[PDB]
Amino acid sequence: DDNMRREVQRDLLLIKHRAALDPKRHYKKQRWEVPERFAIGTIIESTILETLMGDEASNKYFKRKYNEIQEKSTSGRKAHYKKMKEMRKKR
Amino acid sequence: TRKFGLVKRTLNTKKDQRLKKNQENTRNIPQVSSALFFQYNQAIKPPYQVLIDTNFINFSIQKKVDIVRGMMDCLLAKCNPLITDCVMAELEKLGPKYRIALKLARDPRIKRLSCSHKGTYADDCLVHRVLQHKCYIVATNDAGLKQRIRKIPGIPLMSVGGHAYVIEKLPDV
Amino acid sequence: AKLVHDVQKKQHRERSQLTSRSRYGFLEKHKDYVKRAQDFHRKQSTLKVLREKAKERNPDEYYHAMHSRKTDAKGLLISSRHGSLSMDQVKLLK
Amino acid sequence: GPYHIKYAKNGTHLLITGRKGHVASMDWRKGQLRAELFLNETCHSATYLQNEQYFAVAQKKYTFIYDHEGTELHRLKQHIEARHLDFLPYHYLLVTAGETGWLKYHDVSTG
Amino acid sequence: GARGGAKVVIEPHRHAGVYIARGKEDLLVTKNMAPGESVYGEKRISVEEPPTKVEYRVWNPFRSKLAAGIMGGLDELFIAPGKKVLYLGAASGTSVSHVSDVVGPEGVVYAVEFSHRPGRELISMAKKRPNIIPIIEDARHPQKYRMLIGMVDCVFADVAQPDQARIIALNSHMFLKDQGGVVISIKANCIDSTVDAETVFAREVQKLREERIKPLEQLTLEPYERDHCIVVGRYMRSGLK
Amino acid sequence: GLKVPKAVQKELPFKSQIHQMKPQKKKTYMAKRAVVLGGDEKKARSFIQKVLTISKAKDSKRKEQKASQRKERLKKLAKMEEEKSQRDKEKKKEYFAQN
Amino acid sequence: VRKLKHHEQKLLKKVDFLEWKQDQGHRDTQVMRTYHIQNREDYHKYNRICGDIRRLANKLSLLPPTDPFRRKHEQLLLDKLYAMGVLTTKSKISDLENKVTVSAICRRRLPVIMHRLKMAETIQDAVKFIEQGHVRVGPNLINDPAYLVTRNMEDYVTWVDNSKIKKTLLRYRNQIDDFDF
Amino acid sequence: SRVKKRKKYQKAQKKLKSVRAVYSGGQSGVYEGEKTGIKKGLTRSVKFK
Amino acid sequence: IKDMFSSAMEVARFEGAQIKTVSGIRGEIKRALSKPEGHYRAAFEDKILMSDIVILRSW
Ligand SMILES: [Zn+2]
Repeated sequence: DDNMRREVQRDLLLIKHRAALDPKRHYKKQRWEVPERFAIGTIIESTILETLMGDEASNKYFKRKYNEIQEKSTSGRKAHYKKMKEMRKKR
Repeated sequence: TRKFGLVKRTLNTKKDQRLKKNQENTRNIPQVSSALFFQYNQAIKPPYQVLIDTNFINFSIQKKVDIVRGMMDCLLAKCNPLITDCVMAELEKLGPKYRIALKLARDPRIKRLSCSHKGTYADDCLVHRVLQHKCYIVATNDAGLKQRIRKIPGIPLMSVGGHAYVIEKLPDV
Repeated sequence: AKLVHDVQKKQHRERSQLTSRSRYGFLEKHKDYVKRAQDFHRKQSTLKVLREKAKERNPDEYYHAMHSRKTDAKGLLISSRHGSLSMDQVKLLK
Repeated sequence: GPYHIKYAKNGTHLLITGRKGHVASMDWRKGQLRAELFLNETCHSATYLQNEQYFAVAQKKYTFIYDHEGTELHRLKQHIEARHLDFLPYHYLLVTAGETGWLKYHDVSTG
Repeated sequence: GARGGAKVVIEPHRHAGVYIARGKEDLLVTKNMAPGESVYGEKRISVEEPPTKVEYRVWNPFRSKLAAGIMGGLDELFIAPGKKVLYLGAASGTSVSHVSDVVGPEGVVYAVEFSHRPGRELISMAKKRPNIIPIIEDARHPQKYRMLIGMVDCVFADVAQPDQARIIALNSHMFLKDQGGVVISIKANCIDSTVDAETVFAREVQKLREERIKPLEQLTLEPYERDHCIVVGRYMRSGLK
Repeated sequence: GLKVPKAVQKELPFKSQIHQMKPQKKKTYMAKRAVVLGGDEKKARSFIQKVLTISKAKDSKRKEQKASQRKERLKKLAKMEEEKSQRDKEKKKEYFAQN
Repeated sequence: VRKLKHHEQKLLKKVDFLEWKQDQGHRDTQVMRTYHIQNREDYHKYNRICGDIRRLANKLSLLPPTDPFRRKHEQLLLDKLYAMGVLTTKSKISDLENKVTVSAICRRRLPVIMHRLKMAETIQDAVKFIEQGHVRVGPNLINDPAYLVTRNMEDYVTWVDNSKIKKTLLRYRNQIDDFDF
Repeated sequence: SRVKKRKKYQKAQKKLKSVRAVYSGGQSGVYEGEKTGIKKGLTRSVKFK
Repeated sequence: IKDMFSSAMEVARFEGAQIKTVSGIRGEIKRALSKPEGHYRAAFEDKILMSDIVILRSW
C-alpha cells in the first residue's frame, strides 16, 4: 500500500544498510533497490528495528562508533576556526 | 486554429521502425574450476587424456615418433589419445599428399571424440573443450594455438620437438 | 631499493611552531600551503568563468520559465524554500 | 477544384487530387479517410501503386510517392513536369508523361 | 541466526516460483502448497495477506542439490510455474516437495522412485500435494510406467547410478518434449571413483550430446557439496549443430 | 565555500543563476502545526540516523581504499607497459635486419 | 510489407519501398528536420548554390598553382563566403569543397541564429516567434523564417519594441520601464 | 625454512577462499541461512558455446 | 616583517636579498620601513600567513 508504514519503511532501510549493523558480518557487495512487491513475515517454529535496539552490545557499539565519526566530521570546522581566532585574543 | 511552424510530414530515417537499421534495435562470471589450485591442476592424474591436433600427427610422422608409444615415454604413464571429428576432417581435407597421416590417425588405439558444432575449424573446438573441463592434455605444435592454451591456466601442453615429445605444464614429470 | 642502506632512508622528524608564536597557531609546511594555493585557484577559476558569463550575457535571451521564476528588488533570484493554502484547506487543518 | 479521381484496382479506395493541391485517399464505402494532403501546389494527377498503401502525386514539377498515412517517401527528381500517371500492376512500373515529351518507366520495387 | 521471532522481508527471485527472504541473513524460500506443516522439518515463514495467512518454506541448499544450484547461480531453470516435471530418483519429499511448490497447483510432478521404503513416505507426502503423482518404479525401464506419464516440459534427474546417462536418455526420448529441459545431478564417486571428478563430468557431457541433448551450462555445487555438479541441457531432437 | 559577488550574481544569464534560498524568520503555520512523535519514536529515530551515519562512513572509507590501490596499480601497470614497449621495438629491429 | 522469409529475401534482395538510391540517403529530410525547414524545395535550391561554388572551385584548382588569376578569385570567394557566414574560416582553400554544404547555408537562417543567440529555446520556437511578428532585423520586421543573416547583420537581430516577449524579459528582472512601451 | 613455508601455505588457503568457493565440511548445526546474502542477478555457471 | 634586523641601516645592506617562509614561499627584501627601526617590506610569490616564519639563508 502507498501508506508505507513507518515501521515497514525503517525495516527496509535497515536491510539496505545491513552491512553496518554488526562489524563482523561483511556481506556481499550489492545495492538492493526496494522491490516493487514484497511481503513481510515472521519465522514459525518484535520488529527488526525493535529487536536490534533492544540489544545492549549493538547500542553501545553505535554510540561509540557514531561519536568517533563526529570527531572526524567536526575537525577543522567552524568550531575549530573560532578557537584559533580566540587564541589571538589576549584572554 | 492553424498551428504555427507547420512542416510537411516526411519519413524520419533515424526513428522510423520500418527501416531495417532501426528495426533491429543477468551478468555471468564463470566459476574458477575446483580442480585448479592457483596455477596448479591438482585433479589431473594418470591415465591422461590427450587431444591430438592436426599438425601434431604430421610432425610425429616426420620424426618417426609413434603416437601411443611416444606419449607413454614422455609422461611415463598410460595415455588415451583422442582425435575429434574436426581434426579428422582437417586431415581428410589436406588431400592425397597426406594419406599416410590419415591412415595412422585411424589407428584403433587412437580413440575418437564426437563434435556437435557446424564448423570444421579445430583450433577453436579444442580451446572450448579445455576451458569447460580441466582434464585434457593438448598436443599441438601450432605457434598460434600454443599461445592460446598457455593463457588458460591448468592445461598441460604437449609438443613434439627434437627426437621425442615434450610436455610443458605438467608438474608430475 | 638497490644499493641503499636503511640508515639512508631514515625519517626526518618535523619541527613545530615556536612557543613565543604559539598563539598564532600551527606552523604551516609545504603540504599545508599546497592546500591553500589549490583551494584559492579553484575558487578564482570558477569566479573568473562567472564574470565572463555575466559580460557575454545577451539582454534579449528569452526562456519560457521566466514567467514562473521571479527576482527580488535587489536584482537577485528568489527561490522558494519548499517547492499558499486555500481556505477550505485551512479549515480542515485547523 | 477541379478534381481528378483514380480508383484502386479492386475498387475499395478512391484517390482524389484537386488542381490547387488538395489530395485525399479514402475508403469511400466505409467513409474512412486514410490520408489528406493540403500541398500548396498545382497537382495534375495521382495514382495508386501496387495497393492502397502507396500512391503517387504529380505536382508542379516533380512526382512524389506517399505512404498510406500521407507520409512522403520519395521525391522523383528524374520525372520532370509529369502530367499523366499510370501503374503497370504486374510489372511494378510507374509511367509518366508530360510537357517534356519524355516517357519514363520507374520500378517502384527497386527504385 | 534465523530464529523464531525474527521478522524477514520476502521478495521474488529471478526464477519464477522462487522467493528470497531478506534480513540479517538471506534464505531461499518457496510458497507452501500445503500450509501448516513441514515435510522434513524445515523452517517456515508466515505472511498475513489481505486476511489469509500465506506460508513459505525454507529451502535448505545442503539437503537439496537443486537448491544448491540456485544458490550457485544457474542461468536457466526450466522448472517454473505451470509446467510438468518428471523427477527421477525421488527418494522422498526433501526436494520433490519444493519442486511441487515451484510448479504450483497448475503444474504436476511425476515422482519416480524404486526402493519401497522411501516410496511409502513419498505416497504419504503426495496425498498432501495433489499435483504430485508418485510412481514407485525403476527409472531403468520407462516402458513399465508409460501409461502413467504424459509429455513433460522438463526432466530432473538426481539418480546416483553409474549408468544414469542411459536412464536419462530413455526417459527423455519417451516423455520429454522437443526443445524441453533436462537438469542432471552428477556425483563423480558413484559413476567412477577411479578417475578424477573432471574426467567424469567431461565424459557424462559427451554421453548427453550423443543422446541428442545439448548441454547449456555446468555448475559445481561447492561449498554445499564436494565433487558434485549440475548440468542443464535442452533436448534438441532436430539438431544440436 | 565560494561566495559569488552580488554584482556578478545579478547580471548572470538565465541558464546560470545561483539559487540561494533565504532563511525564514517568521514562524510558518505548518511549522507551528506539525506533530513530532516523542519518546519511543525518538529512540527509534535516533537509532536510524546513527546506522546511516556508520554506513555512509564505511562506504566512503572502502571507496577511498580503492582509490589508493588504483594509484598504486596504475604505477605498477605502466612499468609493465614500458617494458613491453621497449622490448617490442627491439624485436622489430631484429626482424627487419633479416629483411 | 511483412518480414520476408529466408527464401523470399534471397530472391528479393534489392526490394526496398522506403529507401531508394535516388533518395541520396534522405539527406534532404535529415537537414530539413535539424533546422526546421518548412519549404520542401529549400534544400535543393541551396544545393544548387553549393554546387555552383564547388564547380567554380574545381575549375580554379585546375589552373596552374602560381597563376595570379587563380589566387585572386579563390581569395575573393573565400572572402565573400566568410562574410555571409557560410564559411567559418578563411585559411584553407580546400574548404570550398569539403566545408561548403547545405547545412552551412541553413545554419545562417534567422530561426537558427536566434537559437544560437539564445533568443529562443529551440529552432521551432524561433520559427513560431518569427511567424507571430516578434522579430525585427534593424528597423524592419521580418516574418519570413528563411531570411539569411550575414555576419554583420547578426548584430541587429532583436525583438520588436512592443513585443510581449520584451515585457517578460524586463518584467522578470524587474527592469520594465513603461515610458518606453 | 619449514616455518616460512607453513605460514605461506595457510596464507594461500585464505586467498583461495576469496578466489572461489571451497568445501569446508558442509553444514554444522541448524541451517542459519546464507550469511553473506543471495545475489538474484548473478550467475556463476560455465556456459557451453 | 619584524625581528629579522635591529635597525633600518642593516636592512639596507640586505635590500634585494632572497628570503623564504617555512612553507616554501619565496620573497624579496624590498625596502626598509622608517618606523619602527628594523622593520621592512617584502613581497612574496603568494600570500603568507601570520603563523609563517620567514628565513634569510646566509653563510
Ligand atoms: Zn569439433
